[PDB]
Amino acid sequence: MNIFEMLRIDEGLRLKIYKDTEGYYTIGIGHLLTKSPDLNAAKSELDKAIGRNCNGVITKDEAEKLFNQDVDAAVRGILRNAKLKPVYDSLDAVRRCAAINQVFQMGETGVAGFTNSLRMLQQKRWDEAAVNLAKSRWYNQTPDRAKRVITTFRTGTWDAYK
Ligand SMILES: CC(=O)OCc1ccccc1
Repeated sequence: MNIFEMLRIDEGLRLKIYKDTEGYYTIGIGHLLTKSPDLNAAKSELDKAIGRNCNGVITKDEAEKLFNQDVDAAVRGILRNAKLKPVYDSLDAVRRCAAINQVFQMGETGVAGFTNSLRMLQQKRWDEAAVNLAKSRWYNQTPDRAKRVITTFRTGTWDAYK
């Protein structure tokens, strides 16, 4: 188990434009296209991302290419974020995957909301951090995925992904 296998489980793989858990046009392995309700706007974003006229459909290879880019960008974003970097660097390799997973799903706009969770993680107060992480819109809207990610943060094992 590694970050790619973990996110592949959590995000799935679909080769046609679909709506994510929030109702947003998405493709591949959780590649968000746009928050616009206009399918044509999503199709434009897709064509730009792939570099050809896709008409809303991609190949598995193309999905995996976007996924490589998205994971890379998620990790690098963490390192470029003054709040996230020290916490990330304090973590072991398995808990780092939980961090990448959460950033991949949520982006960085809500980082400040997780200030207390982040502190508890840096302090290695794992059970306390897990309790705090669940007190969130994130947990309530995607509880089974959040439970897996939280178990990963709590234990530093892959038990939730088997
Ligand atoms: C806001 C958040 O919890 O993103 C995940 C994370 C967790 C620990 C270190 C870096 C990023």
